[PDB]
Order: sequence, then C-alpha cells, then structure tokens
Amino acid sequence: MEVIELNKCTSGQSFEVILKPPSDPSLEEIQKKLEAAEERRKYQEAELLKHLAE
Amino acid sequence: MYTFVVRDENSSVYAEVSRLLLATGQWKRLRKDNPRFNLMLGERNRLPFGRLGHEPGLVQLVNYYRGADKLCRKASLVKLIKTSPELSESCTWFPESYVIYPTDEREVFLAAYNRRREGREGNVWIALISSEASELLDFIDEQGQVHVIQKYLEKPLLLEPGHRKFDIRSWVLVDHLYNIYLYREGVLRTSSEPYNSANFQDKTCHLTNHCIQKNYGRYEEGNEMFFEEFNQYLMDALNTTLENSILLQIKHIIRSCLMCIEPAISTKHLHYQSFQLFGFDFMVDEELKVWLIEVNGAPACAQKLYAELCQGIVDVAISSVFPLATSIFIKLHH
Amino acid sequence: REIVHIQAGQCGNQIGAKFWEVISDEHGIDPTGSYHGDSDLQLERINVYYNEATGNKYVPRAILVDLEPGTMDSVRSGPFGQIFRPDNFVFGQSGAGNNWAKGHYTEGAELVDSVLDVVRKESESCDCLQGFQLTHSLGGGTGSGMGTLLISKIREEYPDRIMNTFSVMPSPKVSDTVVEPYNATLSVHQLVENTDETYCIDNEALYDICFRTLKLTTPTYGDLNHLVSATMSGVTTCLRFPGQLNADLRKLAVNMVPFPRLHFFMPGFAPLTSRGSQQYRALTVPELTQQMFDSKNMMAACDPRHGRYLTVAAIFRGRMSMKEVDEQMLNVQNKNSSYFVEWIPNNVKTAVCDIPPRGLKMSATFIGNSTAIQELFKRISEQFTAMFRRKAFLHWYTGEGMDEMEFTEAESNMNDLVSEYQQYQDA
Amino acid sequence: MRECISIHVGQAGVQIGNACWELYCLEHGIQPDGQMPSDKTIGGGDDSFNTFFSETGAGKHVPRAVFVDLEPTVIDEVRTGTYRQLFHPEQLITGKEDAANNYARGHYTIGKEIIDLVLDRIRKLADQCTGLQGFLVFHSFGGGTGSGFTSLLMERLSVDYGKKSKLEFSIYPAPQVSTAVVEPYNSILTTHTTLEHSDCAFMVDNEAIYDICRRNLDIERPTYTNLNRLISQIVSSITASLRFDGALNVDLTEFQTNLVPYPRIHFPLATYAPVISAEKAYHEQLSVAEITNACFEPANQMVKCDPRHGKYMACCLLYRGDVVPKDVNAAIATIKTKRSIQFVDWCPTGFKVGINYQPPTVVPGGDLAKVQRAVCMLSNTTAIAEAWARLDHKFDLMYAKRAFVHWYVGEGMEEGEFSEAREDMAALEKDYEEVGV
Ligand SMILES: Nc1nc2c(ncn2[C@@H]2O[C@H](COP(=O)(O)OP(=O)(O)OP(=O)(O)O)[C@@H](O)[C@H]2O)c(=O)[nH]1
Ligand SMILES: Nc1ncnc2c1ncn2[C@@H]1O[C@H](COP(=O)(O)OP(=O)(O)CP(=O)(O)O)[C@@H](O)[C@H]1O
Ligand SMILES: Nc1nc2c(ncn2[C@@H]2O[C@H](COP(=O)(O)OP(=O)(O)O)[C@@H](O)[C@H]2O)c(=O)[nH]1
Ligand SMILES: O=C1NC(=O)[C@@H](c2cn3c4c(cccc24)CCC3)[C@@H]1c1c[nH]c2ccccc12
Ligand SMILES: [Ca+2]
Ligand SMILES: [Mg+2]
Ligand SMILES: [Mg+2]
Repeated sequence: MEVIELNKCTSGQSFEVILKPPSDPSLEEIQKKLEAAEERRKYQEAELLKHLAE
Repeated sequence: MYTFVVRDENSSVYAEVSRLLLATGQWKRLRKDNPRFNLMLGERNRLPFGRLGHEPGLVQLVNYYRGADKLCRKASLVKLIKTSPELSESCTWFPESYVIYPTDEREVFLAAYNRRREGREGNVWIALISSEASELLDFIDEQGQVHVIQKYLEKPLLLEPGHRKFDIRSWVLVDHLYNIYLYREGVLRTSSEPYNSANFQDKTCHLTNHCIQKNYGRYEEGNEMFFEEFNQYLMDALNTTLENSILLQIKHIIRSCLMCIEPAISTKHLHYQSFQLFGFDFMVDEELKVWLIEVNGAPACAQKLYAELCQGIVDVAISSVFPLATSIFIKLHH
Repeated sequence: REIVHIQAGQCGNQIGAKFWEVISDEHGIDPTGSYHGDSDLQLERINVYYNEATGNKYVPRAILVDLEPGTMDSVRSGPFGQIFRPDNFVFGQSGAGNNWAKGHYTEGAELVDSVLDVVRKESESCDCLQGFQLTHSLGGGTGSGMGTLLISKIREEYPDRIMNTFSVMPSPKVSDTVVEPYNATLSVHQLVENTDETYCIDNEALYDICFRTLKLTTPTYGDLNHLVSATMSGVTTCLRFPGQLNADLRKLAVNMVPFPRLHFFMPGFAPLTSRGSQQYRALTVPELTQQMFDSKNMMAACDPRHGRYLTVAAIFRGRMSMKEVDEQMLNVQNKNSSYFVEWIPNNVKTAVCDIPPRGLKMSATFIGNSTAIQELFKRISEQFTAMFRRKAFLHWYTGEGMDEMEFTEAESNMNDLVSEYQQYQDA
Repeated sequence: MRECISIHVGQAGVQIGNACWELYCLEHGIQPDGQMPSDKTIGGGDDSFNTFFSETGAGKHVPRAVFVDLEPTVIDEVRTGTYRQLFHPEQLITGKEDAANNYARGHYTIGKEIIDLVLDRIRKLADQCTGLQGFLVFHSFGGGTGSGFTSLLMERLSVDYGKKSKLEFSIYPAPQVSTAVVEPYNSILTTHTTLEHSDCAFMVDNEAIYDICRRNLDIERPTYTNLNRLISQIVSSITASLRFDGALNVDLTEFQTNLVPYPRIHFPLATYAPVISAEKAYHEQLSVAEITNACFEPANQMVKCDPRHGKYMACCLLYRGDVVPKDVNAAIATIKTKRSIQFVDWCPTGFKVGINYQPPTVVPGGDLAKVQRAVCMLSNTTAIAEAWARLDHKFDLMYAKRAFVHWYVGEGMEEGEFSEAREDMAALEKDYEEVGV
C-alpha cells in the first residue's frame, strides 16, 4: 500500500513498499591452530617411520 | 518394484496399508532410515518434510500434509476459522469458540458470557462442561496446557429409542492433486446412556467417545450406528434422508475447510508430494443443523470399514502415483 | 600427476606387460613409442603413465622386476617389449622358488636396493608424483615376497604418496605349488598395512569365468590375463582420460575407503569376452548395468549378496546416453538398496568415457568395496590352516630364517581383517 | 565510490568467477583485451563500475579479483582462456597438488604453505583501493580447497581487514553432480569455521540449478558451464547495485542491513525468473506480475525449500528491464492475497524494490534467451534451514560410524572438531526454529 523512499535516476529507480507494520580469533591463535595440527602430523609420520624401523 | 518405509507403528490404518502393499508383490518395505524410498508412511511428530524430494531418480510421496496441523489442532482450528476471510467470522457451522491461555482472548470470551446471562438464554460451554465461567477458568489454569472454550450445543438431536446423544465421524482423503474424497461410509459414535439436560457432571452421556462408553452395545454393536441404519431412522422418525438433512452440510463444511488451507499446504508444484486421511467430527442439533466439532490429523477407522477404506487409500492415493502392472469415495468437486 | 608403475615376478610382469600393451593401443602409442592416433583425447592425460622424450617419444613410467631373467626376457621380446626403458629392467639370477621368505628376506633383499634406485630416478623426473601402482601375484615368491618388501621400503621413502596394487590371489583351481596359501597369507598381512588401494584379482574367479561363462574347456594363463588386462584398462580409465572429475589415486582412496584397513576392492567387468572371438552386437545400457553387477562378472570369487557394498565406483566406456546410464545405475541402487550400506549416503558414483576399448563398442567396469570380500580371505585362511596345523611345508621357510611365530601373526591379522569386514556387514 | 575485491577459491569458485566476470564485461561493454570504449575518463575515475574494475594508463580495465586453487589445472585455462589478457599473472595463484576433497588437507596441510602468498597478492589489490568496502568470496562447500582453504582465508581476512564486510557465494553440494562422498563433512566443517566471519552468504544448491537447466532450458545433462552461466546471471543481479547507478544495496554493509537482522542467520534465499531457452522457437514474453509471482515458486529457487512453512525476516526484489514501480506494486498486492507470506512479528511486512532499465545481458551462443524483464528475489526466510537439516542428517549417518574420519585425522585435524562443527550446526538449526515457528 504505502510506497516510500522513491529514488529515481537514468539507470532505473528504487523504492520500498510496506504492507503491514511489525508487532574473532587473533593472528596468534590461528598460527597456533595450524602449527599444532602440523605437530600431530609430524608425530604420526614419526610413529610410522619408527614402526618401519622395527 | 516400488519401495516404502513405515515410521508410525501405532497407526492401525497404515498397518493395514503396508500389509496390502506387500500383498501385491510389487511393493517392498525398507528399513526405517532407508532414504531410497518411493512412499513414506511418516511419524505423527517432527516428520522430516525437509528431507523429502531430494533423492535423484525417485518420485517421493508422504502420507501427511505439511501445515495441515493448523486444521487439526483445537487452538489452531479456532484461530484459522476466525482469521480466514473464507470462513471468518459469520461462520454458521462452527460453534462460538475462544482461545484461552493459563495464567489470548479471555476478555473477549467474558463479553459474550454476559449477553447469554443478560439474555436468560442457554449458557453452557466446554473445554469439562459447565454453565459457570469461573468454574472453567479455574480448571484450565490447573491443567497447564492451552485449552479452548467452546459453546455447548444444549439442544442436540436425540436418537430414539433411548433419547441418546451422538456425533458423526467422516473420513476424508485428500490425494496429491488435492482431490477431496469423502468416504461414503461414515459412523455415528453414539452414547448408550440417555442424555441428561440438567446434570452436566455426568459426562458419560455428554461425551460420545468410543473409549468412555466402553449400557455399551445395547442398541447397536459397539455403540456404532452406520449410515444405512441412521438413514432408515431419519426416514421413519423424521420423514427425511441422511443425504438431504445432514450430508449436504457435511460435504459443504469439509469442502470449505480444505479449500481454505489449500494454498498453504498444496504440493502441486513441489519436489515431493503429499496425501492425507482426515477424520471430521460433526454434531447435529435437534433442528438438523450440522456443526463442525474438530478435525483429527491421524484418525483411526471402524473395524468393519478398515478393509474397504484402507484398500481405497491404495487405489487413489498411492497407486495413482505409482501404477501397477464403482468407487467408494464421493469426489467433492471444486 | 604422474604414476610410477612397478611389476614384480612372473605373474606381475605378464599381466603388467599385457596392461601396457592394451593401454598403449588405446592412447595411440606403437611399440616404437611413437604416437599415431587421431584424437587429442588420447594425449591429454598421457603424462600420468608415460614419460616424453625428444622427438615426441612416449616411454612407459614402468619398472620391471624379477629374481630370474626368464619372464622378463619374454617381455623384452614380446610385442611391446622395445617400448620399455632398458635401464628399468632390474633382475637377479637365483629366482625365489615360490618362496615368500626368499623374496622378502634373503634373495629379494639382495636386489631391492637396485630397484629403489630406479624408482628414485623415475620419481625425481615427476613434476608432482601422486603415487605408485604394483602388479604382482601373492601365491609365488618374487611378486609376493619381494613385492611386499618393495612396498614397505617405498612407503619409508615416500610416506605421503599413494600405494596401489593389482594383487592376483592364488587358487587350487589354477595352482603352481601347495605353499601358495602361505605366501598369500603372509602378503595380505603386508597389504593391509602398506597399501591404500588393492584390486583383488582372484584366479578362482578368473578360472570360473573362463570355464562356466566363456565356455573355454581348458583355460590358460593367457585366457586368464585377457580378463585381467580388460579389467585393468577399465579401472584406470578415469586416471588416463579427461573426465568429469579427473580422478587421481588419492581422491579415489578418499572416496572408496571409509576405514583404512578395508581397502580391498572387488573388480567387475562387462561384457565378458574371450580372446579372438569378436562380438558383433553392442550391449544395451541396461544389459551392461545388469551384467557388471552380477557375481558371474566379478573378478573376485565372492558372492556380493552375502555382504553389503560400502562404496562403488563405475565407468561406462563408449558412445551412449549418459542419461540412460544415470537412470540404470540409480535403478540398481533403488531396486537393491539393502546391499548398499545406508550409513554412507550416495556411495555409488558413475563416470563415462567416450573412448571404448578395442573390440567393443561399449563396456562397463566395476569397482566395489564389498564386505563380501571376506569370503576371499576366509578361503585363503582355511587353506592356510589345513597345512599350518601340521606345520606342513614349513621347512622351506624356516630354512630362510623365518620363525613359526611370524606365520601365526600373519594368520591372526587376516582373521582380524575378516572380522572387521563382518563388523560392518551387520551395521 | 568504494571498491570491492572478488576472491575465487577452488574449482567451483574459479569457474563461476569466469562466468561472472565474462558477463560483467558484456554488461559494461568491456572487451576481452580489457578495453572499454565508453569509458571517457582514460586511466582512471570513480564511476560505479570502478567498484569491480581498476584502470591502467593504457586504458585497460582489469578486475579487482584474485583466483586461487591448490591445483593449476583449472586456473591454467584462465591463463589461456579468451579473457587471458583481462587479468594479470599476479591475480592467478596456483599450487602443485589439490586438497583431494579433504577439508583438513585444504585447511591445515596445504593451506598453511600458501596462505601467506594469497594474502600478499590480496594486499596488493587492497593497496590500489581508495576506500575498500570488503570482499566477495566464491567457493564450494564440498571441495577440499573450496571448503578447507576458504575457511582459513576468511579467518585471516577478519584479522587483516577487521572493518571490512565479507560476502559469500557458496555452492551447496548435490549428489547429481557429486565429486566426493565426504562433501557433507566438508560442508559442515567450513560452515562452522566461517560462520562468525561471514556477514551475508548466498547459497546455491547445485540440485536446484541442475533441475532448472533440465526443466527450463531443456538440457538433458547440464554441464558445469550450463550451471555457471545461469548462476552468473543470478550473481550479476545481486551485484548489479554495486556496479550501476542506484539507491538500493549500494554498498556491502547495506546487504547485511536489508537482508540480515540476525547475524548468524545470514543466508538469504535467492529466486530468479524467468529462465527461458534460447532455442525455444515461440515464446510469449512474461509480464511483471508473472515473473514476480514466479519468485514464490519453489521450482525457481536457488535452494529447494518451502517458504510457506517458515517466516520472512526481509525481502528484496531486483528487477532488470522494462519495469515500473506501478506494475510492481500491483503485482505484489495480488500475490499477497493468493500466497502464504508470513513475516516475523519484529519485522515489517514489506519489500525493498530495485529496478534497472537495462534488461539482463545474455552470453552470445548461451542457453538463455533474451527477455524484456527479469527479477531476482532475495528473501531471508527460515525455510532455507531445510538445507541444513538435509546436510546435517547425511553428516550424522557417516559420523555415527566415524566413516572416512581417518582421512581428516591423518592431516592433523582432531576428531573433536567434527563434533564441535556439528554442535554449532545443531545450534543454527535451533536458531532458525525459534525464529520460524
Ligand atoms: N555450480 C558449480 N559447481 C561446481 C563447479 N565445479 C565444482 N563444483 C562443485 O564443487 C564441489 C566440489 O568442490 P570443487 O570446487 O570441485 O573442489 P575444490 O574446491 O577445487 O577442492 P579440491 O579439488 O578437493 O582441492 C562439488 O559438489 C561440485 O559439484 C562448477 O563449475 N559449477
Ligand atoms: N461444542 C460442543 N457441544 C456439544 N458437545 C460437544 C462439543 N464439543 C465436543 N462435544 C462432545 O464432546 C466429545 C469429545 O470432544 P472432542 O471432540 O474435543 O474430543 P476428541 O478429540 O477425542 C474427538 P476425536 O477422538 O475424534 O479427536 C465430542 O465427541 C462431543 O461428543
Ligand atoms: N593370472 C595369472 N596368474 C599367474 C600367472 N603366472 C603365475 N600366476 C599365479 O601366481 C602364483 C605364482 O606366482 P609367480 O608369479 O609365478 O611367482 P613369482 O614369479 O616368484 O612372483 C600362482 O598362484 C599362479 O596362479 C599368469 O600369467 N597369470
Ligand atoms: O572419477 C571419480 N573420482 C572418484 O573419486 C571416484 C569416486 C568413487 N566414489 C565416489 C563417490 C562420490 C564422488 C566420486 C567418487 C561415492 C563413492 C565412491 C570417481 C569414479 C567413478 N567411477 C570410477 C572408475 C574408476 C576410477 C574412479 C571412478
Ligand atoms: Ca574511467
Ligand atoms: Mg611361476
Ligand atoms: Mg580442485
């Protein structure tokens, strides 16, 4: 019903129509997560090479 | 070879349906959590509609209409009828009702309670049945959940011999094309003990539930009068038929209720499809005027009518979608 | 992403040479190593299996290994014998005498370093090596014993590379010696730990197919290898040709293997054909789909209805309606959803390649990770136990320094593997 | 004028980026060699299109975009594609080996060795900006790179560019065009890690796009190219306000303002119409009322769901072509009385409307026919949570058996992150539930 905020230009136009009213981690922590996961990889690989060594 | 799953073990209706499907030898039952199904006989609560129609290479159908609960809950039915222009508010076939929350439209209910008292006319209501507003509001707050207060039909049609009360159950099947099918066989769930007008405390002759009644089995087998007998009674005792005096109003009410919610629940252009069996409860006053009491989303059938109805469901709701290698339904046209 | 091929032992080299013979023809490469095709589809991913030299010569990235020169001399004088890099021929003189111990601990240990030098030389040339594929038998000594030794040492030097194997399982129906169940059990123990993907090529299945289906009265190893080379060409299609997914060895492993030890696949193929006999009628897509899923078309003597498919990869080759392929493959899953585990959603994937194999207008290759594969390992385990309970023929192994305990350990781990496959069959 | 940098991660991101930037060029009259005859301010300026295109003294207009894939295959086709001259080498970043459909491999393992390089190449673009708004990030949910590396990038961007907005164009996985069996894992994992870092994300279910191409373009088997050209049209409709003169959604912050009242619930549903086949001989052009009514058909949505059984928080209609406010308002009034459109109680029942008189541009030789008027509706409805429910269910089935989990643990990821991600998703479904019912 109610059309508001009609803005017009050469490219087109825009408006709003209402029908009814109502009723972060740091760089440190990131580098810590990535490196800690790298340690778990290194540990797994070391356990493999140790197993292969046996 | 079609496939289906069962997720409501307590469904007496669809326990018979699953049986009939297997007996064709063209339907195979899968486990509960097998997603590769054609048909889903879904649970009554938290039915995962969101997970339907996303299986490539499978046309999927479910035995429930998402959103049909608005019609099949007492608090919702009142709100639906009162807010929907197609029904509200001069609805002639639904009793005057109000939504009441425990400590809403409580002040609105009392405004009407005054007219009946300051008019010296019938002023009996139902949630328990009482003629005092204070007795009712104290009962709702003592229970806990949301209740509905409704005008009690003080002048119901009474069967003879017995001077008994009754209510009519009609089974309606809405298929995937939203064709509204009325089962030609209904049932009168009668009271055996004579209707008492003064004493509302005795709820055995006021409430006509099959469980409460179980004078059980005196007049007819199991307090259930079918349509052939009830029609014969109307002809002999009132010089009319079931069709003219009652069934036209019934078909009208059913048609009107489901037409109202069609755009909200229709699965016409959906990725999955739905059908559902409803059980409409009607009440007839002494002037042969039909009143809608409510709608049950998960109705049980009468023992005599299981074989015919359940087979009927397969023919028009299932086999219509999944064909295999006169009619018991009345199509309410719209 | 380059693949380094290795073939060890008599069986490994004979199916290995046959594999290169088949796919070279598919990629338009002649024995000289020169390309003479007509489609650019042939050369797009030819780097996966072939090195390129000056003058546009294509040389297989293959290393041929054995402990006796007999079989490898036959390769070098075979049809595509000249295509192989002569320096990649690494062989001993003593042989292995169908002895796992000789291949793994004594005779093979003496030669294994020479092989790894050739592996290293090939790998350093790779822009980005994705992994290795090995062809060998498990019933002999070289392919079984030294083959699993190589795998272990390759893992040590390339622990972040994929190891794939085409492992030929022994069968009394096609048997060389009585000690094959010993060699096989010892090898399975190794494959469980040190491979990501193993195609179980069962000689029992191959024999039955040749006898029952192909109506070959007395099938030879050549007849058996016609089915192998057909299967091998199929399962590697998505690695060798441009596809929708451009599959590699790692992505295959991730999608096929839900649990690390359960990586033993049942291959299947359709249509089943015998050598020489050309078929004139192309199979319809429904026929390809029905046949490839049939037990008669399985290269592993296991009844797929006795288990459940964890994962399935399929490839249709030839000019056909990919829509029809989709419908038929979806139909199989929807008709027999009980033979597919429900706790791995959408565990069946199908691809299509325009280029069909030689002599067929269309074919379908099957790769299944089924729990029914336990029937294979149970069969080997029974034959193992029948001899081991009396310590029969064990002196051939203890004579090479092995102890009885190593046999007991190998037995236990294969029985564990069986029970692991059984665990998910009732999930 | 304020600049926007587009980031394309993984195969899906890159190939969709190609479709979008191709279309952007055609809409603005930019040629493959980067020359734009209509731009009379040689060597620079601050027009609306400069939001996406920077300028060189030679008169070349280059995208403010970075392409990143852990595998060189896909981006190599950009380096040699028809628009090879458009971008310059520093924008196209490639690794050696992909993430192998593994979130952990893309996030932790391989992501760690290239994250610094990418941020450096992004910083170079940001230096050429006078007033950076933020970023538009294109990626898949299912890919190892699209899921893994994206979440890592989005984390660092919130650190390096804390004041900047970040929008997502995400591809929701569909079995019909599956690349991996573990795509549900990757989807849940990347959503959990990216959620707090994304201001507004537009999900596109490949299932929906695939079926729209089959149904409306009569393409039996849609290719990635078919999907992407349709997607680029939707993306273009959404970003048109940033690249053309207007007064609706003129900046990135306004997207969150007009579509996202609740931060966590920042997944608006996109619906587009009309989709018409180019080889359709006879076509009756559709009116404003017909295309607007189509915005409420599930068959036209980027994600298949049922908005009737949810609640709206916001709704934008973006028209392109012969459209005037009068016909829009007439269309809305009719639709309102015919369809179920429930807004949440704490929101006004209304529509923000944007119109561009230029009809949608079609790629020559494409599958889309030229139309006189089109519309894209952006509605923040709780019904899109059906997609999360589907996804979380597939996740639960596999994770109950810890299937394929070892592949992720092997890359250094903890099994606890699976349960942590799934818990965050469980809370998200609850959030939608509270708002919706
Ligand atoms: N719409 C669309 N989806 C795509 C496209 N390419 C890939 N996808 C989807 O993306 C998902 C897989 O992610 P990809 O982008 O292919 O893989 P990635 O991001 O490169 O990650 P990795 O390859 O594993 O390192 C699948 O569900 C595909 O359907 C595309 O061009 N268009
Ligand atoms: N407004 C009214 N006036 C008169 N009688 C009424 C009434 N509302 C209900 N009744 C009587 O009360 C009985 C039970 O009420 P109600 O229908 O709410 O319970 P119910 O849910 O068990 C029916 P169903 O079992 O089919 O769901 C009805 O069968 C009818 O006998
Ligand atoms: N399919 C096939 N199997 C073979 C062939 N040659 C040997 N085998 C099998 O391999 C086992 C013998 O191993 P073999 O390769 O000969 O021993 P090795 O040379 O020391 O590795 C037996 O179980 C045979 O059935 C062959 O040409 N084809
Ligand atoms: O191209 C491909 N890459 C993959 O990872 C394969 C795959 C297996 N599963 C997948 C799943 C999802 C997506 C892709 C794949 C479900 C379970 C198993 C797929 C493939 C289909 N048929 C083949 C024949 C030979 C080699 C590879 C393939
Ligand atoms: Ca300029
Ligand atoms: Mg031999
Ligand atoms: Mg990729």
